[PDB]
Formats: sequence, C-alpha cells, structure tokens
Amino acid sequence: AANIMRVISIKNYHSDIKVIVQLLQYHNKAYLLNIPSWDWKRGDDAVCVAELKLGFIAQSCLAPGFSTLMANLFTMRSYKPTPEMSQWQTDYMRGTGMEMYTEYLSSAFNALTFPEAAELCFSKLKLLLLAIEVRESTLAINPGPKVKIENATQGFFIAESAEEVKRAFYYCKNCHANVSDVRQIKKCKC
Amino acid sequence: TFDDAGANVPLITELANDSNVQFLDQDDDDDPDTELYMTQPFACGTAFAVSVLDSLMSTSYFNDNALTLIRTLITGGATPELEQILAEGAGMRGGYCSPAVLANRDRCRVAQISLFDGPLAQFGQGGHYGELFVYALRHFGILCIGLYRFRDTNPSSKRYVITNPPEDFPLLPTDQVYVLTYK
Amino acid sequence: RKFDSTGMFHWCPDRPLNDCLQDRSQASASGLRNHVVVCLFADAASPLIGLRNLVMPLRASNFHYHELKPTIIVGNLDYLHREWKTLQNFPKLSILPGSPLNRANLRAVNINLCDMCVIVSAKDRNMEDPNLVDKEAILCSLNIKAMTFDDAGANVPLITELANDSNVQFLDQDDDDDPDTELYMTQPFACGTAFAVSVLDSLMSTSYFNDNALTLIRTLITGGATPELEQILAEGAGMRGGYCSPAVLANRDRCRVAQISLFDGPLAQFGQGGHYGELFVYALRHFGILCIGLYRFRDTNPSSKRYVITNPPEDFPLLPTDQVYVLTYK
Ligand SMILES: [Ca+2]
Ligand SMILES: [Ca+2]
Ligand SMILES: [Ca+2]
Repeated sequence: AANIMRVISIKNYHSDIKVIVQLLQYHNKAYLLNIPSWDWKRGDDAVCVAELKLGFIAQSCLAPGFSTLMANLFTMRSYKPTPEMSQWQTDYMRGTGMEMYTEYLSSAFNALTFPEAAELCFSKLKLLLLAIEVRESTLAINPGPKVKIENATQGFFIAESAEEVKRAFYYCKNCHANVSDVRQIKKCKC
Repeated sequence: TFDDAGANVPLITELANDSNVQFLDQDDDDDPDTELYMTQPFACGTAFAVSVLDSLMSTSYFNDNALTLIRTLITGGATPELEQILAEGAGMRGGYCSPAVLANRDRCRVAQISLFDGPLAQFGQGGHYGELFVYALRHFGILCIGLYRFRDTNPSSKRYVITNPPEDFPLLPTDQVYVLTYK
Repeated sequence: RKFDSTGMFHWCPDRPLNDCLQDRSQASASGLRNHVVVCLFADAASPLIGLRNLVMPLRASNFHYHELKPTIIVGNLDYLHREWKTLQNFPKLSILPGSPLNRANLRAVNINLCDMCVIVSAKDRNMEDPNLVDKEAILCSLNIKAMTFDDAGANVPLITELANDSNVQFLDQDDDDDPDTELYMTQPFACGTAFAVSVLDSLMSTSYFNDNALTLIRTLITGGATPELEQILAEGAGMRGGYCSPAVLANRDRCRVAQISLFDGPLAQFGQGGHYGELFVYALRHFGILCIGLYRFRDTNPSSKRYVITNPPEDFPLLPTDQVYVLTYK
C-alpha cells in the first residue's frame, strides 16, 4: 500500500516518468494496473516478488535445479577462483559468472536462420544466443528455421560480461574473422 | 524410509532467512559469511530465497526486454492481456478456443534431458559440451543452456547446476542438460 | 404513497436487509440509470458513519416518487447489517455486497450510467501514516476513472470524502499540485469532486454569530429535517411513518436547490451571450427561480470538469454551456 501510494504520487507529479516498483503480493499488482497513467508500453513495470519466486520454483518442478540456473543468470557476478575451492565448486562458480545481455547482431548475421546465427555465435564467438526481438515487435525464444535474422535485430545472450557480448555487434564480415582467436574481434570489420 | 528411499526424494525449500540455508543438509561444510548463491543447497537447486531476486530492479532498468524474456519462461507464458483480464476482477475467464489462439500452444519451454540413453548418449560417452550443443541444435532445434551434474562420482543423489559450459568441457554419461525446446 | 410522521420524507414499513440485498446478476439485470452509487469502505467492526444522513435528503417528500434517484450501496455486508436498522424505512434502496474496488461490482451496478458516485470510508480515519489513511478512497477514484464502457471513464461524476485534506492532490491529473494551498483552493474541491470535514468547523462560529443562519443551511442540507423529527428519532422507536393528512402534506410544497442548463429551453437566450444579471431578474420574474451561482466548464474548446461560481456580478458574461444553481419551489 505504501509503494502503490508512492507510484500514485510520482505519476500525479508527472505521468510520463518510467516507474519500476517492487511489489510483495500479486493481488496488489491489480491496483497499480488500474492507475490512470500506468503503461507497460512505456516500460512502467511491477516486479512482483511473489509472482517471480513461485514461478522460479514451479520451473524446478518441471526441470529440477532450473531455479538456480535462472536466478544466477539475473545478477551481475564475476568469476574468481580460489585454491580452497573444490573442482565441482569451480565449475559451478564459473557458471555463476554469466548473466543475461542484449546486443544488436552485426550485418554478417542478416538473412541467416536463427539456428545458423546461434551456431555462429556459439562455435565462433563463444556466445550463447537464446532469443531475438522480431520486428511493433515481439520476443522470440529459440525460434525454428522458419525465421530469418533481419537487419538491426536485437539478440539475447548469455556471457561473462557485456563487453564480451559486443563481439556479436562488432563481428566482422567473414573475410575479417577467419582466425577465431576471439579476443581479436574488434570494430575494424571494414 | 519407504521399504514397505528417504533423501532420494527431490525437495525445493523457500527460506525466509537466507542464513538458515546451512541447516538444510549434512556435509555442506557450512560458513555464516558465504553468500546464499555459493552454498551447496542453493547450488543444487534444493533451496530458494527472495534475496536472489532483488537485482531484477537493476535488470528491469537496464534492459526491459530481458525481464519479459524471463517472465515468458517463468510464468509459462502469462501476458499483459491475461494480467488485465485478472485485474478486471471477474476471475480467470476461459472455455473452448479458436484455432487462431490455439497457435500459441506451439511455443518454447525449458526442459531437462539425459545423456544416459537415446540419440544424444554418444556425447555423454566421453564427448564435449560444444559437440552436443551443435548436434542438438542442428538435428532437433534443441538449444542447450547448461548442465545438471552429479556432485560426486563413484554415492549421493545430489546434482549441481553448470550454466553455459565452455565448448571443450568434458561430458559424463550421467549428465543431464537444460534445453530450450519447441515440442 | 407513504411518508414519515412529520411528512418530510418518503417512507417504507420496516423490512429485513435480504429484501434489498442483490447479487451482481440481480444488480445488472435491474435497469439502473441516473442512480446514486455509494462506494463504502468498511470493516465489519468499524464505527457507524450514519448512511441515514446521506440517503434521507435523497428521499425528501419535496420530490415526486417517480423522480427519486434509486440508491445502491456497494460495501461490506456485515457492516451494512449494522446500519440497516436506520436505513430500512427508505424506498428505492438496494445493497450489493463486496469491495467497491472490484470492477465486476462497478460494472454490475452500471457505474457509467449513475448521476453520482459517492466514495466514503467508515474505517477509522486514523490508521498508520497520513498518506495511507485515504488509500481506498484514492484507489477507488482512480480505478473508476481508468475504466472504459465501450462494450467513458473520467466522464462519470465522483464525490470523495477525504480523511486527510492533504491527500486531495492525488485525486486528479494536471492540477499543478502544491502542499501549502488550503483545501478550498485546490482544483478537486473547486470542482466539487472532493469534500473533507475541515471545511465545516467554522460552523461553530456561524452557529454563535447567527443561529437562524445555521437553520437555513440545515433545512436545505437535510432536505427538511426538523426538531420534531429529531425528537421522534431520539424516542428510540425508529422512524415512524404511514399515510398522512392533507394538513401535513402541505410541507411538500417547499423550496429546494436545483441545477438547470442554459443550453436549451426558455433561459437559453441568456446562455447565448447574455449576462448573469439579466438571467437572474428574468428567472425570478417569470418563474420565481432564484439564481445563486454558476457551474462552468473549466476549459472551453476538452475536459468534462466544471467549477463553482457563487453569486457572479450582474455584468458577468454567460456561456451556452453554463449551468446555474437555483432555489426553486416546484
Ligand atoms: Ca558476469
Ligand atoms: Ca549444513
Ligand atoms: Ca494532482
């Protein structure tokens, strides 16, 4: 109730400020959906802790451990081994160092099918490509061979940092990236 | 015991205080000062707490689209339309439906599959994660996102998550792989 | 028709609440139009606000029975049983149980076709902090304005009772809010969309300086309650009534406040570029209608909001869209 009154106050002062609010209960989300000036199409957004928590847990009922995979994927962490760490913990901790990112695919991806773009990103760039924002626009997760990458497509990635994902934007014409020692990918594509 | 299996049954526990994770299992080698995400019960997916979610404030700010990616998956496909129909106070309206809206059944889901048997078992038999990823994507459109591996190899049933392994990462015949899938 | 013992109000013999109780199906099946909706926020244990005082002026024997606005209270059913003892003698009254925040209740009661929605909280007016105290009244107001009826939103008329006058700033958009303006200067109060107890406390000093003038207000504001009626209620028997004599029925011919439009009819000649002084003299001479002020659109061109203008100057220019408040005898 306090956080809903805060959004009401913020949007009474100026309707068009993007408000991101944390809610503890799902039924209270109806109240701010009914605010006259709330609009998800501007990116007004209610992060409901109960909705998310139980949906991450429901996902482990379908795919055991997926709550941990997906929760680690949404906070910024960097790997950093220690000599006291057992080898299973080094594998786990190396996985925790990865989180979700968004980038524009380079012109070299245009008119590939999504599976070809995902093979390319993985096998060359060391980047895991999950999904693409298809042009209004819609988010497509692992879409089949029936979809092409457009020009200027946003792609969703799993990687160790944003500066690692930028390889998918800088990715050269094939003429300028045959060697595949991936640190060498850089903006000099032409 | 069910001899008429105990710790073989799979549990997920919601914790009100993340510090209590240390009481959930034995031979964890507990410390009070490790963050929840490093603890063995969380690494295995046996525990969960609200404290792992609060970075969704900063991810919602830095990429709104990526929060919709999580939710499409985590809600099993709830939408602004469904959220509005519920906010209309009438309860969840439903019935028989048209072929046009039934097209939404053909959508991606997260699934977990085993390298013990079937066509992918060739990779569990001493292959590498990079070989598995390319093969499954080419032959099935199956997009691999990580591993669920037994913690000990020999006697316990516990397994741990490995998000997006390297391409030269060695596989085991007992591994399970998390996959994005379309059927 | 039947009236109370002093002949001032329309009346019914006592009846149980389940004669007036309705489900959403019954409420939406009923042809509710031009009605009053009371959106009541109450816990079953919360103090009595005395809805008798809201309903009784809407049942003044000044009206014909056919022009009584029907009234629906939306609210907590266990609370409404407690007040029912006082309400049960009024005609054209019904109850829909459950929260006024639920949109299915508001659509079932035809909220978009009402002549007024009255948003009132019976809850303690003291809970938690001064921001939280008006939560339901603000959310109910905003929720009603956010609806559409295309199967009109902010076109529906609201009056909100506020527990803290400072919360008036949350009631509407493009008000240009300030924390330090007095309630009476704020746009929601100037439009008659908001009310609070803080505007009434000068009735101490007016009751002292002219007792007669407090009886003037009350005759109007109660729809004609009297010391006789107050004594009959203080006798503890409830509101006694029945059929009545021609001698007491003479009290039906009494003045009431009404609101009329310059858009059409005989007075439209003044809306077409005349002045308030011309209108006042003409209406008083031809109809005995005594004009006391204007209700004018705030903006002229796109919003539905209007504001009060108590007793304009004689050379004040009129508009064809103006409405005038009038004291009237039939
Ligand atoms: Ca990282
Ligand atoms: Ca332990
Ligand atoms: Ca305002």
